[PDB]
Amino acid sequence: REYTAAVEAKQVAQQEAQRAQFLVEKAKQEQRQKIVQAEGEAEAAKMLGEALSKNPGYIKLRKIRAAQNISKTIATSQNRIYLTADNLVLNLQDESFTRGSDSLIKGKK
Amino acid sequence: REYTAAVEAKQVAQQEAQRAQFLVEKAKQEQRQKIVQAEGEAEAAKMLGEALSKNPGYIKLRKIRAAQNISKTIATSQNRIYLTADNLVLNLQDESFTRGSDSLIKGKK
Amino acid sequence: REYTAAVEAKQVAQQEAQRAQFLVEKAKQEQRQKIVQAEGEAEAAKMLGEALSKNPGYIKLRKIRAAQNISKTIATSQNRIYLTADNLVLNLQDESFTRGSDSLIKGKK
Amino acid sequence: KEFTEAVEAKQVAQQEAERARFVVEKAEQQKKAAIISAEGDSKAAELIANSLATAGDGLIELRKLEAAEDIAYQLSRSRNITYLPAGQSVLLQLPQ
Amino acid sequence: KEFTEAVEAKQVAQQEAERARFVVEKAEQQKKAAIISAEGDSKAAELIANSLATAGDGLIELRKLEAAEDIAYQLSRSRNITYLPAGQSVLLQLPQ
Amino acid sequence: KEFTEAVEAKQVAQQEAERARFVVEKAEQQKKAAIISAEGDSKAAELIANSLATAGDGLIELRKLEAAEDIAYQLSRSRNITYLPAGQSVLLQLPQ
Amino acid sequence: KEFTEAVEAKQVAQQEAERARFVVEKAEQQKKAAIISAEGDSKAAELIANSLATAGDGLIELRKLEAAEDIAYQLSRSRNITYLPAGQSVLLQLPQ
Repeated sequence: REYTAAVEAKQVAQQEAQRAQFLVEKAKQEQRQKIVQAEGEAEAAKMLGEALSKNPGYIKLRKIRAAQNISKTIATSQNRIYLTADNLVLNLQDESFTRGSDSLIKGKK
Repeated sequence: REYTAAVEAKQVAQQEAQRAQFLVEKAKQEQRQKIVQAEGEAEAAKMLGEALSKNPGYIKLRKIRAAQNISKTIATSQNRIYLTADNLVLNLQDESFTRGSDSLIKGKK
Repeated sequence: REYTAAVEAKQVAQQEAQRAQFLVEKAKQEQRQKIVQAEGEAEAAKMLGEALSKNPGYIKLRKIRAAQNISKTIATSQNRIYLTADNLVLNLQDESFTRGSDSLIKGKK
Repeated sequence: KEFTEAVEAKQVAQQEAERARFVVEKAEQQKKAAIISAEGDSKAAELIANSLATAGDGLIELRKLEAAEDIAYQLSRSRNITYLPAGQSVLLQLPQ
Repeated sequence: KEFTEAVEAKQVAQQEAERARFVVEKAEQQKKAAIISAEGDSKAAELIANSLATAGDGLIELRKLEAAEDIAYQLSRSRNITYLPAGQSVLLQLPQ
Repeated sequence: KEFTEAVEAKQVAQQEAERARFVVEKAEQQKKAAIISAEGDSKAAELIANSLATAGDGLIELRKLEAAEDIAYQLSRSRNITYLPAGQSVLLQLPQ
Repeated sequence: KEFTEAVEAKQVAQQEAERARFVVEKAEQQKKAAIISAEGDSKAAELIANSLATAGDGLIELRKLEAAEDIAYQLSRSRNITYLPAGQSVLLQLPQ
């Protein structure tokens, strides 16, 4: 079973070493394609880095809008979870109520 | 199957690269459409900063009103979020009653 | 049972020990085969080490993007998990909010 | 079975390698498209960033408050969502 | 029975040994090709690493925010997953 | 048979392209009108923001009261109500 | 019963002594064979350590992470897996 199988495997492995350098080429083309897919991801990466790493203005607002896209997606989310209480600062009558978001005075944030 | 598919896909790929420049135009248009969704968001942003970076007043008041609205739709929310003891002070008799209600003092807010 | 079994074992073992030095050879070729499969892996590894060891830019973004890939997979996941909720940092009214994504300023990440 | 399959794979792979040179071209074009769409999103975002940086954190927090209504709106289409205060020593113990 | 089995194994070992020497050569070609698919991925990764090192952590955090939406999208196709604070004395429990 | 279906899908994509042309125009229009619908709701916000930056939270005190009556009737539906502490090292076990 | 069995064990144990002589002649060879298959694994590994030392933790990390796609592909056939943050007072519990 494995004797003729291995001999034919050696011959087809000559053929497939030729076709495996050919795979170098073809999967190189699919490599550029997948590079380019994850590099549209990466151009999102660049764009957002240059835009919002100097100072996260919309990365602040995207902590926000993407915690809310996460929690516009928490519908699927059976997930038990825990945010923090001083996050939603449901501390309405508190000293640290607007320690949470008088951090709007930049420096606390 | 993948041979005829590949060749037809190469010809369709030439015509679809032309249509892909057309797609670049169409996606600049979608660029504008989502630019503007979050730029109505951003009109809110630019003005809310100019009116609150002075001192977060509607942001104080909108932590309060977003806590109120968060409660308000916690009503329909099954969420086993909570609050806890002693800020909305319903230790209705307490110093903390004058440290959650007198927490409204500026400096403590 | 064990007498004839042992005698046939010894004879079959003479020819099988010839066959098993021959297995040193055979398993050596399988050795190099497994070597080169996990070397596709390994030189992907060398290349990624030049990609990332210099600076964990995509090590950071891939902690996170593998988070999201692992997550697209955690669809099937039952695995009961945690965050540190200051990881997405959904801290939707908080100072620690803009400590999570003022880590955008390189150095805290 | 691997001989004819290997020959057809080589032929299909040459067709796909030329088609994939043109698909790397298509990928540059489709990335113009995807960059510009994800940047519909993200250029809306950068103009929001400019608004919040020049004006301050106004709607940083106020879409952290308006969209914080989304928390109470949308947390418990499931049944186990909640939170836990910080600056403290919480004994976190997730529900069952 | 082990007699014929082991002799057949000897002949199979000869053919597999020569086979596998050339499988190692074909695997030099295929290691290049697999490095190349992993290059699709990993070279997207080189350009991402360069992009983020040059431009800070924008999408380090914004695939931690934008594609963190994936976390809510996916975490819960089962019913016992969660995400939960720290920076405290959190004394985690996990459920039945 | 499947060729007709594939051509139909291609035509559907082309019709989405036309719809996106008219989304171009709709995008011009809500440029104007979404910027300024913001302007409206948002200037309710401008002045409340200034009024309060000067003094502090005035209207959801009175409307903790008024919106208590009304939408905290819409909260007297909220089955589980508790009321948080803070300013101390608060530590918690919570509902399952 | 143990008289005939004892005599049989006597003779068969001497035969197994000689069979041991050549079973670990065979097992000089079989130690080598198993050594060498595990060496295929472990020399993929020697040069993997070489690749990730001459280059670094790139894919020491990313065949954690690209392979964490596999973490999630493989874990979930089970239904009680977890991963829970450090920097806390975790009293980690387990499900039922």
